[PDB]
Amino acid sequence: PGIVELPSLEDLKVQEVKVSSSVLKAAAHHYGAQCDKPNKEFMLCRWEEKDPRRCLEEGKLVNQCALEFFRQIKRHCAEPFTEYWTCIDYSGLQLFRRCRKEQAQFDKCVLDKLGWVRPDLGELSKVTKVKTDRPLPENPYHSRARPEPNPEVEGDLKPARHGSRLFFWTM
Amino acid sequence: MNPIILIIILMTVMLGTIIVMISTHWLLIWIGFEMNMLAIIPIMMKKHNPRATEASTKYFLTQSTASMLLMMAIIINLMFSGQWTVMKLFNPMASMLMTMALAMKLGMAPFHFWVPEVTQGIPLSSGLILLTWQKLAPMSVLYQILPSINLDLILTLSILSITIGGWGGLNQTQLRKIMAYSSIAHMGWMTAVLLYNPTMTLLNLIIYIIMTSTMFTLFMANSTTTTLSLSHTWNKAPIMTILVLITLLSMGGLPPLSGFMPKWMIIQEMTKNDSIILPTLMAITALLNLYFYMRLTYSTALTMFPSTNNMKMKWQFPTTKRMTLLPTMTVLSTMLLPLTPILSILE
Amino acid sequence: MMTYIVFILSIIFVMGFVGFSSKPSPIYGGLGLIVSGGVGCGIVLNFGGSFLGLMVFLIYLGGMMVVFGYTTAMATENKVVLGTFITGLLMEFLMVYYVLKDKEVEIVFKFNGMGDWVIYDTGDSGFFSEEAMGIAALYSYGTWLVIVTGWSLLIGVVVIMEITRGN
Amino acid sequence: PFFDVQKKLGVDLDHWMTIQSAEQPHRIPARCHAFEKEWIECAHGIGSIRAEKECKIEFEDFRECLLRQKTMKRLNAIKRQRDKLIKEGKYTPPPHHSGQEDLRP
Amino acid sequence: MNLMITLLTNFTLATLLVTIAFWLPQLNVYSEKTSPDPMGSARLPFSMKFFLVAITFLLFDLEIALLLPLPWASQTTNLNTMLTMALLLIFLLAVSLAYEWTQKGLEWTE
Amino acid sequence: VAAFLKNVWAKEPVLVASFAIAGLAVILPTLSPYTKYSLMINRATPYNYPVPLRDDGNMPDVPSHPQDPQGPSLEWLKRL
Amino acid sequence: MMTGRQARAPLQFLPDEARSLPPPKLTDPRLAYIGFLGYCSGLIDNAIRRRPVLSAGLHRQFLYITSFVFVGYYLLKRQDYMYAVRDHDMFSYIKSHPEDFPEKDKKTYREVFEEFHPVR
Amino acid sequence: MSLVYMNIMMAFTVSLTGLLMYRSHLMSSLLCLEGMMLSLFILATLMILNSHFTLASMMPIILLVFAACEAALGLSLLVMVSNTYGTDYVQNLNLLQC
Ligand SMILES: CCCCCCCCCCCCCCCCCC(=O)OC[C@H](COP(=O)([O-])OC[C@H](O)COP(=O)([O-])OC[C@H](COC(=O)CCCCCCCCCCCCCCCCC)OC(=O)CCCCCCCCCCCCCCCCC)OC(=O)CCCCCCCCCCCCCCCCC
Ligand SMILES: CCCCCCCCCCCCCCCCCC(=O)OC[C@H](COP(=O)(O)OCCN)OC(=O)CCCCCCCCCCCCCCCCC
Ligand SMILES: CCCCCCCCCCCCCCCCCC(=O)OC[C@H](COP(=O)(O)OCCN)OC(=O)CCCCCCCCCCCCCCCCC
Ligand SMILES: C=C(C)[C@H]1Cc2c(ccc3c2O[C@H]2COc4cc(OC)c(OC)cc4[C@@H]2C3=O)O1
Repeated sequence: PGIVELPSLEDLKVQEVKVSSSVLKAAAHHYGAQCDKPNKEFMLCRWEEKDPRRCLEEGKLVNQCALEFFRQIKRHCAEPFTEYWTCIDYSGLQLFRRCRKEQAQFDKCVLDKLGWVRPDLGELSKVTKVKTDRPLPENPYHSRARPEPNPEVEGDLKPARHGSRLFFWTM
Repeated sequence: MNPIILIIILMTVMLGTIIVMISTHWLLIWIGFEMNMLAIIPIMMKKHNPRATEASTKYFLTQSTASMLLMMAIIINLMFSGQWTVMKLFNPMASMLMTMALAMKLGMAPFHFWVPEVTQGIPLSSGLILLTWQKLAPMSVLYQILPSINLDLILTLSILSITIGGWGGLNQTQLRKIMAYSSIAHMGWMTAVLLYNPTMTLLNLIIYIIMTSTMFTLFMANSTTTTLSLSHTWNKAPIMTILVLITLLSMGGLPPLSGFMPKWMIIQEMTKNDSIILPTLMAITALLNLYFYMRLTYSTALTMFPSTNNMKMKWQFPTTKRMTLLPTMTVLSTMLLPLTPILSILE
Repeated sequence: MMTYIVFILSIIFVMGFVGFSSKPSPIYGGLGLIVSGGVGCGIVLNFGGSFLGLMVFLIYLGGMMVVFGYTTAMATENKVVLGTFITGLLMEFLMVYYVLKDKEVEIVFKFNGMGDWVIYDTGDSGFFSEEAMGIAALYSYGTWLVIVTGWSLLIGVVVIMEITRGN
Repeated sequence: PFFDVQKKLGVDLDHWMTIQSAEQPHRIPARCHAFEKEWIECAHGIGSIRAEKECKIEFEDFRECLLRQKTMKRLNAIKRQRDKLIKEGKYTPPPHHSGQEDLRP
Repeated sequence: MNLMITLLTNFTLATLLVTIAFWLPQLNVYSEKTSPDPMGSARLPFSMKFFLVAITFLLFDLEIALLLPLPWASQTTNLNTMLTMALLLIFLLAVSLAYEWTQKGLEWTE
Repeated sequence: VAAFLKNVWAKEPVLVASFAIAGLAVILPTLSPYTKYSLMINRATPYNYPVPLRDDGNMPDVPSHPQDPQGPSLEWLKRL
Repeated sequence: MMTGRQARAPLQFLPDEARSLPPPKLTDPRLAYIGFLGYCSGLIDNAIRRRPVLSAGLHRQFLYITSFVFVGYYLLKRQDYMYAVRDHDMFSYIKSHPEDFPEKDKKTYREVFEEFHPVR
Repeated sequence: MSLVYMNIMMAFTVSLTGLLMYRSHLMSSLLCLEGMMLSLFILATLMILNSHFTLASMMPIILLVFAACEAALGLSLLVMVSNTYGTDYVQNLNLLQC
């Protein structure tokens, strides 16, 4: 067949969000609140193109907007966030429910210094709409032309010409 | 056996055949065969004697081995196709294993070695069920996979079944073994025309079921399981000898009887496809089963026999046995050849 | 050597069947089938079928081979056996030598000789085992399957009580 | 015979477990969902005789997704040439294929 | 991986203790015994009822095997169908028990 | 209707409790008002990603953000 | 053979287009033979239970003849329908493929040379 | 293809040849039959888990349940033979040769 095209290693260099999973899980509700638009443009491009090579730049925007999400935490509320993700980080299942007062301190300092409202129960699971400028893929599966169907039956049904025509049976 | 439980078990036999007939998923095909086997095992053990336990154990082992080979065929189909539709198979190894497994369920040669034994060990009504109703489901699966059936395998199994069913019944005095070798020969006749025209396969299946049902119903009506007890029928009921006469002449394929209808059409559908030698030697072998039928009705049905004095007691009592559908089945098993183009309703 | 562990279990699985299909007795045949069920269960567990592996342990070994050993106890109180055993073992080890010296073999199908760690998937499934939710789908999507299986088991109870009576 | 009771009565007895492209619990795709979808949409309605010859490329792509014989054959060729150049000494593994580079994300 | 370590450790400790138990008093040279049971040498008669309770276990264990994915099946979105099929399966287990009851299959080990 | 019931409650109270609990388990989800909320909670549980829609221009009922007032809500679950 | 035809509307004994075909008359010789099979069935039914064959159960022989004619009428309708479908598919296939059925040129016997084989 | 599939099929064929031509205890034949079922379970499980085809995960349980019910049925036949001859030797099952 053909050669599969791959992007170069410079096309894959972006500054990584090099924080732990409890750090990501601690700020995840405010992350889904504040980093909505580039994340949803990326996941729309990712379910529509069905190809990650066509989804690099939007992904870079994700990694552009996540870092600016954490810098904006690090400039303002580094200590209550640190006290919060440490308590998230203790738990083996990483329970939100074991960590409600540290969550309250982090949410208080974030609403005071950044004005961010934490999403409620049922908001980040909504199907939202995304206004992009990229065109709709007319053939995301790269499917070739389908075979033409067999001709259907038409014409009025006539009797059998002289019956069964089986050796001597005249009907 | 409790008649309610008997009704439930017969409905489960019918339900398993229906699940094999209607289902689109191979697992449900396998489930229908499992249900059919599990339900038919008490019908064979109705009288509770050691011959029925031997017959049911042999039937269990053959149908269980066939069911495991069927599931292995389905599983190789899943390897090489990633799906489960009951349609053509996507590997010749699955094709061979499923043809072998259905040949074991039908009793075709070289897996014929249970059909004369099991039919001998079980009563006449359960042998009727075995030789008629238990043929419907594997012929349905063979009807749906015929784009994948290897021609050389199905013709080897078919002509081997026809030769072994021909040369196995020459030696037989037991009526149930005569019907069982006749079963093996007729399944060869059904499966040899399968890849050419499956409508004639269905025609042979229905005419065979009618003639076999007629023969077992006459056997239950006379309570005769051997040739010699069949010879003692004319002094009790003379019409029953006439009916076993005309129905055994029909099962071998005499014109102008109805059992000449399928196989003639089968020859008629094998010379279209430029096969001349194969239906020729196939009907040469059918002449041998017709020939021992003509010995088994000339020597031992027509010319009247020495009787016993206790038969003169049995003159004073009529048959109270429910001969269900017996005149209809006897007319249909003999006098249906002028309606030979009825076969188009099976298309 | 640890990368081929599924393969290694499969070899034991083959060996286990030649362990009991040689058939010294139904006692030791049952013992070989129980060891074979354990190692094939290890094969199943190493692909992520944890519920199906515990169905091998709970239902096949813990449910059914118990009844085989029970009936072997109550109802059933060399050269051919050992010869068939060593014959099948020589066949299987020559197959292992072929597929390890060639990394390709054809008995019936064409088979690769590398380990089956390559043929997996690189994704995740979130907060569920896909195999667990597919078995949970028996009650939501598998209605007709539940109907025919429950009717077969009810008929199975009725059929066992019929043929074990002898009357 | 295939008495199609399921289509005549309009009931879904066992069409759901039939293919991998059907509706799965929690929208789980199979690994060869796209290939099986392409082959099913190719072979639909044209009959099996025309499907065996006119949808060969989709079916080969789908069977090779299922079994990965070509992919394992190519990996065998690359790993075997790599083992030959390691035994001869004309090649050395890089630090990102020896495990000395502290992976990306 | 750690599971196989644990299983192997338990099998190793059991085999160690069983071998020490079978072979620490075999160091002793106690005495050689000739020693020349309720039944003497009669063959074990088959008990039909024991086989019937074993098969009844096997069939109800299969019905249990069908019942086993119910805590996961309670998480479905088709709860009416799921609840119906769950009640149907436990009812069919109860019907198999009722047929085992009324046909005197549960007698003398009731 | 009460003589046979008192008779079976005096002879077989195990089976009376069995058939009564079984009858309640059959008929009571058709009478409970909370059976709707079981369905509602099991469809409100987001196992998958809420895959976004391309804004065609006219989808007023679809939000543009999780915190927008339109869309499905779970206040019925936060209150209960 | 024709199993892809009656797979779009399965399990129809008589489809709707079968009503465009002429139904058999009640004096159809096929249907009269089926009624004679019913009369033979009534005679065999009186023969196997030792009744007077031509005399007993005239209502029963009447229901035998009636029931066989009743079943055979619809069987003959389906028969005629399936041969009509066979010819319809044949003719529409010949019309949709003119290249496969060429109008071969009709030569009269004045151009056709046949070898004479004398009987002597 | 996959290499573990060859071993599972070879196990199936070993137990299939163990079922077919030995003429031994009947229980040994039932053991070979359930070894065939075991290898079918393992092979169906590895395929369905390999392809991530979720709806067929309930398929091997079905393959277990029916066949184990089948196994129960076979044991009862054996017990009837064990109530007739005192042994499960299949050469006692030769009444129906004539
Ligand atoms: C305005 C509206 C109302 C108008 C009303 C007008 C009518 C008023 C009168 C009502 C009654 C109508 C009767 C039916 C129509 C005429 C049927 C007819 O003559 O067909 C000629 C038919 C062919 O002649 P054709 O010159 O081409 O057609 C003249 C007409 O246009 C015939 O029409 P076609 O050209 O369309 O013929 C169609 C085709 C013409 O046939 C063919 O193209 C050739 C295929 C025929 C079948 C060959 C099978 C050979 C192997 C089996 C042999 C079995 C053994 C022989 C019989 C043994 C005893 C059963 O038929 C078939 O293929 C069907 C099969 C044959 C059925 C014949 C009718 C039977 C009814 C009575 C049954 C009693 C037994 C009869 C003989 C059974 C054997 C056939 O003759 C035969 O096939 C030979 C058999 C004799 C004919 C049956 C005569 C019916 C009346 C019999 C009364 C005596 C009964 C004595 C007691 C029972 C016997 C022991
Ligand atoms: C494309 C395929 C689609 C499907 C097509 C239809 C296929 C039909 C296949 C028919 C198979 C019938 C098998 C036998 C009937 C089933 C039930 C049964 O066994 O009834 C017999 C019954 C047993 O009663 P019991 O008390 O046990 O008898 C012992 C004697 N003391 O009672 C007796 O023993 C009484 C004695 C007479 C019994 C005669 C039964 C005849 C049944 C067959 C009729 C003809 C076939 C139908 C028409 C053709 C269809 C192809
Ligand atoms: C519809 C609801 C759901 C029903 C299905 C689910 C049931 C769950 C429980 C499963 C039980 C399985 C086995 C049941 C067998 C029942 C038959 C039975 O046991 O009859 C025999 C018994 C007499 O006992 P015996 O035969 O001697 O046995 C030895 C003990 N002495 O005779 C009896 O014990 C008489 C039994 C009948 C009377 C019981 C009445 C109970 C009423 C409770 C309140 C109403 C509940 C609503 C449902 C109606 C139930 C009848
Ligand atoms: C014993 C069995 C199985 C058969 C063979 C047999 C009979 C009964 C009668 C006869 C018969 O052998 C035949 C041999 O050759 C012909 C050829 C004939 O015509 C070609 C012919 O016409 C009536 C008659 C005959 C013999 C004849 O009467 O039953």
